[PDB]
Amino acid sequence: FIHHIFRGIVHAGRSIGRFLTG
Repeated sequence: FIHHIFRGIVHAGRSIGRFLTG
């Protein structure tokens, strides 16, 4: 549960950068 939340944050960050990049 706790570890899952941390992993979700990392994936969300990459997704945000992907849209910003292109």
